[PDB]
Amino acid sequence: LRAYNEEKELALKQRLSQLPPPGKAFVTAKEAELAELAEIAALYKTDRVGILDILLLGNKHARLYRDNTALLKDYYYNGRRILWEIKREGAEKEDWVNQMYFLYAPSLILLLIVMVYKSREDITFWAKKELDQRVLDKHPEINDAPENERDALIVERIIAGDYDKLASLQKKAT
Amino acid sequence: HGPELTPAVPFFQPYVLKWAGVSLGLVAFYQFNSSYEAKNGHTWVETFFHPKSRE
Amino acid sequence: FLTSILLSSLYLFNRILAWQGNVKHFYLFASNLLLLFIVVLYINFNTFSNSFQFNFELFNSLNPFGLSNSDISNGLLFGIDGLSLTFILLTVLLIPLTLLGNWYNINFNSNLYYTLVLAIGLVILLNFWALDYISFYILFEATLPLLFILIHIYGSSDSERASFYVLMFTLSGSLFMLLSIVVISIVLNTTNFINHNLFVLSLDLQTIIWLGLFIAIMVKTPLFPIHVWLPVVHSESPLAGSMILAGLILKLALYAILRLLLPLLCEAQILYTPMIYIISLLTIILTSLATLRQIDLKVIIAYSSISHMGIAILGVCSNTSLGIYGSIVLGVAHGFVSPALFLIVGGILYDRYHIRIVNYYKGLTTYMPQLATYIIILSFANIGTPLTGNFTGEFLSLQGGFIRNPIIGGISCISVLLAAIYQLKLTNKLTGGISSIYMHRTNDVTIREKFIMNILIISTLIIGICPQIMYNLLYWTVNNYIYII
Amino acid sequence: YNAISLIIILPCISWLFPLFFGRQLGYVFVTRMTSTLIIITTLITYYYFYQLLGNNNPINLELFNYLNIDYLDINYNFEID
Amino acid sequence: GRYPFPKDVISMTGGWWANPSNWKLNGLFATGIAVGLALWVSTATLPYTRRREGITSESDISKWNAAAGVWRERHGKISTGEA
Amino acid sequence: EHQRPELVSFDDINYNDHKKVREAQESYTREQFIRLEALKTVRKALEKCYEESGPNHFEDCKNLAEQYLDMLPTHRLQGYLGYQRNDPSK
Amino acid sequence: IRASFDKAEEPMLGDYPDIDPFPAQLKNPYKKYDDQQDRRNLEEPLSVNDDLYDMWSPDRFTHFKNQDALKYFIGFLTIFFGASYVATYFVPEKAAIPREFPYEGLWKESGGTEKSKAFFGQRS
Amino acid sequence: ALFTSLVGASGLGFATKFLSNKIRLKPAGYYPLGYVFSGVAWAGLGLVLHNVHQHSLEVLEKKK
Ligand SMILES: CCCCCCCCCCCCCCCCCC(=O)OC[C@H](COP(=O)(O)OCCN)OC(=O)CCCCCCCCCCCCCCCCC
Ligand SMILES: CCCCCCCCCCCC(=O)OC[C@H](COP(=O)(O)OCC[N+](C)(C)C)OC(=O)CCCCCCCCCCC
Repeated sequence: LRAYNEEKELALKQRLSQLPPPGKAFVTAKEAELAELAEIAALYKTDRVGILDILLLGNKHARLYRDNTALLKDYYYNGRRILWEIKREGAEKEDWVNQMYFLYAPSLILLLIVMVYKSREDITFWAKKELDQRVLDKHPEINDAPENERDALIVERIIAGDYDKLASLQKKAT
Repeated sequence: HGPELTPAVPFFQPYVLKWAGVSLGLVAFYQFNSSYEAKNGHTWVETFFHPKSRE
Repeated sequence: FLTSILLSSLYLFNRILAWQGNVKHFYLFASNLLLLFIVVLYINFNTFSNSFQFNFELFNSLNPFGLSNSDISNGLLFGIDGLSLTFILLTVLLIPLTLLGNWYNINFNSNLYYTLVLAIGLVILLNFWALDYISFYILFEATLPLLFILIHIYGSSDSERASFYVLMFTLSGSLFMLLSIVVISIVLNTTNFINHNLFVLSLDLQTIIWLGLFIAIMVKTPLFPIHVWLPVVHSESPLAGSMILAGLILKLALYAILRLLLPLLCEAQILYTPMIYIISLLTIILTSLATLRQIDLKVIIAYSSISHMGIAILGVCSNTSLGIYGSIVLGVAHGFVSPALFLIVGGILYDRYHIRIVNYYKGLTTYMPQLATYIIILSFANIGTPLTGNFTGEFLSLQGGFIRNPIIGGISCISVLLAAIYQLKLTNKLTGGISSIYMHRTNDVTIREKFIMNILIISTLIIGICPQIMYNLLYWTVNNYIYII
Repeated sequence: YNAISLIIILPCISWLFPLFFGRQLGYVFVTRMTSTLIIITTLITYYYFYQLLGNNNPINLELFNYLNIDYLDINYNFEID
Repeated sequence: GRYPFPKDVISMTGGWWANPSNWKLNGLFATGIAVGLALWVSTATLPYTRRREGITSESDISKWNAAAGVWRERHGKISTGEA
Repeated sequence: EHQRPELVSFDDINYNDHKKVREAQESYTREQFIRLEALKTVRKALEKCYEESGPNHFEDCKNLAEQYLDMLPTHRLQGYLGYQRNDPSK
Repeated sequence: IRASFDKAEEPMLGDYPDIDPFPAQLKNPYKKYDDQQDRRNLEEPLSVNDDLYDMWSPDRFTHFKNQDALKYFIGFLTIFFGASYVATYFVPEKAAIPREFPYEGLWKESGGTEKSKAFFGQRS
Repeated sequence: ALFTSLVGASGLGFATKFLSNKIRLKPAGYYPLGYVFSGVAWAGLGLVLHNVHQHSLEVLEKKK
C-alpha cells in the first residue's frame, strides 16, 4: 500500500560510494566524519518500501534496494556497537517482537484456553452422568424424592448393584 | 541518616503490566464462562467447538 | 483454488527474498501460522471418538498429485488421534523457538541454516501424522540427511565426527527396523495404523518381528548398549540441531514404541518386558552414574536426556494405564524443559565465551543474577522436583514400573537421587564461588533468550500444577494399548 | 474472611512480592512488609487454634484436580487437623 | 561493610543494597495489591470450605454400610479373619 | 445433551467390517469407565463414613472398607486388546 | 601416581605429563595463587582425574588414616549394639499385669466379627 | 484427476528448469520461456503416463 522513490535510492547508493568500509568507519577509538554516519543510520531505520511496490516492481530495483539496506544496516549496527547513535534510552523493537508477542503468544494462550475448556469434555464427567442415568433408568422412584435426598439414594443404589453390563459384552466368555 | 538511597524506579514496569494483564484477563474470562454457563446451560467457548459426530 | 494459493505463496516468498536478503522473518511467520492452524485443528477435534479424525491420502494412483477419493487405496495415509496430536502440539510450539534461538549467531550463510532447521521441523511434524508403516518410515528417516548437512556445516571443532555418528548409528538401527517392517508387509500385505491390532501373528513369528523394531528403538531412545552417539551429537551440534534433536527425535521414538509395537506385538511384548526392564534400569543407573565425571557442559545435559528417556520406557512397557500416561507426560515435559537447558549451555554460554569446558565457569551469579536464577530453576525442574510435569511423568512411570515388577521398581526409584546428584553438582559450581578469573564480564541475558526461557518454564509449570489439561486427548490411548485379558 | 485460606495465601504473597518487586520496593520496605505479613498470619493461626479448642471441627478447603487417571485421583486439598 | 558495586547490572530481587528513593510511594502500591489479593483469595475459596464432621447424616452411613453388606452378600465374599 | 451410544460386543460382529469393530472397542472402553466411577463412588462414600465416624469407623464401615478393598483389584482399566485378540471357550 | 586409579590410567596417557596428584585443599592457603579460591596458578598442569583433587572435590580429612577411622567407627557401633544386646538379659520385670478390656476385649469395636475375634481382639 | 496430474508434472518441469538454471550459476528467472518449454514437456510426459494407467485400469476391469 506504500511506495518509494528510486532516485532517492540511487543518490543514496552514490552517497555510500565514497564512504569508508564499516570495519573502519567507527574504529577511531569527532563529528567531522562521525556526524554524516548517524544521518545514514537514521535513514536505515525508516521504511522506504511498502507492500504494493514489492509485488509489481521488477528485480534490479530490488537488488539496488537490497544492497542499500545491507550497507545501511551495517552502518547502523556498527555505530551502535562502537558508540541516531549518540543517545541512550530504552524504547526499541527488535525484529522478532512483532510476530512473537502478537502472533506466537496469543496463539499459545489460545492453545491454553482450548485445552482448559476442552477438558470439560471427558470420560469421567460423562461416565458419572451415565451411571446416574442408568440407576435413574432402572429405579425411577428416586425421581420423586426431594433434591439432596436424591444424591444419597443414587449412591446407595450404586453400592447395591453392578450397573455395568460388562459381562453382557463377554457373551463368548460366558 | 538511616540507609543510603538509590535512584527512583517506577512501580508499573512493563513485565508487571504484561504478566498482571494476561493473568487477570484469564481469570476474568474464566469467571465470564462460569457466569454464562448458569444462564445458558453451556460454556461460551464450546459455542466454537464444532467437531464431527462420532458416527 | 488450492494451486492458486500455492503459486501466490511461492511468489510471496520470491518477492520477499528479492527485497530482503534473509528468510528468517518469513520462516517465523510460517511457523506461527502453522501453530495457529494446528490449534484450529485442535478446536475441531472430537475427543469422544477413538478413531482417526483428519485423514488424507497422498500419492494414490488415481490422483498422484493431491487428495484421493477412491475405492482403492495404495498411497500414503495420514491422520491423527489424541496420542498423535499431543506430540504435534509439542512439536509445533518448539519449531518457532528453534528458529528464534539462532536469530543472531548464524552470520555467514544464514538462509541455508534456517531452511534446514525449518525443513527438519516439518519432517518431524509429518512423522506424527503418518498412518502406514512405510509412511511412518519414510518421514522417519527423511531427517537424517538434513541432520548430516546441518551438523557438518555448522558446529564446533568436531562437527565432522558428530555428523557422521548421527547418520551412522541412526541408519544402523533403523535398517533393522526396515527388516521387520518388510516382514510385516509381506505377511500381512497391509501396513496400516488402523487395522493392525486385528491381525494376530504366530508367537515365534511375533518374537522374530519384535526384535528388529526394538533394536531401532534402543538406538533412538538410546538405551545402554548403544546410548553413545547422543553425547557427541549433542556436544558438537549447533543450537537448533541440539534443541530439535533432544526435544523431538527421542520423543518420536517414544511415540514409535506405542504406535508400532504395542498393538500387533502384544503376545511378544509380555514375553520380553523383563528384558526391557534389564535394559532400562541398566541405562538409568549406569548413565546417571557416568555423568558425574564429565568435563564438558552440553554433554551433561545429553546424559541427563538419556536417564529421563530410560525412565519413560519403563512407563510405556508397564502394561498399565498410569505408566502409559506418565510416559506421555514425561515426554512432553522433557521436550519442554531440556531445550531450555541446551539454550542455557549453548546459547547464553557458548555465544559469550565460545568454550564449553566446566573448569572455566564459576560464580556466575554476581555478574549475571537472572541467568543464575534461570540455571537453578531449570536444574530443579529437570530433577523431578514437583509442580513441574517432569515429576508427574517420573512418578507415574515409576508407579507403573512398580506394578509390572516391584523389585525393578524398587531399584528404579533411586533415579530420583541419581538424577539430582549430577544436576546440582553442576548447578552449584556454575552459580557459586567468586567470579571466574578466566571469564571477563559480558552482557546479561537478553530479551529473546528470556522470552524463550519464560515460555519453556510456564509450559512445564502448567503441566506440573495441573496434568489434567491434556487428559482429554489421551484417555482413549491410555486404555488402547493395555493387554490384561 | 476465611481463616483456612489466609494461612495459605499470606506467606505466598510474602514470598512472591519481594522477588517481583524487590528492585522497586527495596530492603527497608520489604523487610517490614514480609515481617508484617507473617505477623498477621501467626495472629490468625493463634485465633484459629483458640477456636478449635471450642469444637474439634476442622476445616478443609478444596481446589481443582491435580490428576484423574483410572483408579487414582489427587486433589489439592488443605485441612488443619 | 559498604564496598563499591557495579551499577551496570539489574536483578529483579534488587542488587546489592537496593533502596529506591520512592519506596514509600511504591510501598503503597504493594500494600494495596497485597491486601486486595489476600481479600480476594479469601472470599473466592469460601464455598470450597467444609467441616470435617457433621456434613452427612448418620442415616446415610448406616444405609451405605447396609448396601455394602448387600454387595458383599451377592459375591459370597468372606471375612478377613475366617480361613 | 447427554447422548448414549449403543453397546456392541466383539463376538456377534464380523471383524472385516470396521464400523462394528470400532464401536465394540469404544463400548468395552466406556464400560470400564462406568465400572471405574462405581469404584470412585464407593471410595467417596467410605471417606464420608470415616470422617463422620471418628473413633468407631472400625465397626460402622467395616463393610464399606472391605467393599473398597475387594473392588480395587478388579475395577480398573483393562484394555480391549486382551479380550479381542483371544477367545475363551475355544 | 599416588592413588590406585591414578595408577590404573597410567598406560592410557600418551603425550601427557603424568603429574603427581595433590589435593587442592591440603595446599597452603597463605601462598598467593592467581585464584585464591581454587588455590591454583594460572598455567599449572592438571592431573588426570583432576576433579577428584579439585577444591570442589570431597573434603578429604587429615587427622585419622581412613582404615583407622573405619576401625573406630565400626568399633563404636558394635560397642553400642553389643552393650544394648547384653543389657536385655539383666532387666527386671514388671509390677503390673498388662491391662484388659470389656466387651470381650472390644472386638466388635475393633472392626471384627465372631469368626474374626483372634485377628481383631484384645486381652479381655 | 487429470488436471492435478498435469499441474504437478508441469511443476516437475519448473523444478528441472530452475535447478538447471542454478547449476549454470545463473539467476532463477534467467530465461523465462524455458520454464513454459520444460513445463509443457514434463506435462506431456504426465499426460502419457496418465493415459497408460487409464488403459491399464480398463484392461483390469474387463476381466470381470
Ligand atoms: C521431504 C521429505 C520427503 C517426505 C515425502 C513424504 C510426503 C511429502 C509430501 C510433502 C507435503 C505433505 C503435506 C501435504 C499437505 C496436504 C494438506 C492436506 O492434505 O489437506 C487436505 C486434507 C483433506 O481436506 P478435504 O476436506 O478433503 O478438502 C481438501 C481441501 N482442503 O485436509 C484434512 O483432512 C486435514 C489435514 C490438515 C493438514 C495438516 C498437515 C500438517 C502438516 C502440514 C505441514 C507439512 C509440510 C511438509 C513439508 C516437508 C515434507 C516433509
Ligand atoms: C499450591 C499450588 C497451587 C497453584 C495454583 C496456581 C493457579 C491455579 C488457580 C486455580 C484455582 C481454581 O480455579 O480452583 C477453583 C476451580 C473449582 O474447583 P473444583 O472443586 O474442581 O470445581 C467445583 C466442584 N464442586 C462443584 C463440587 C464444588 O478449579 C477448577 O476446577 C478449574 C481448573 C483450572 C486449572 C487451570 C490451571 C492452569 C495453570 C494456571 C497457573 C499457570
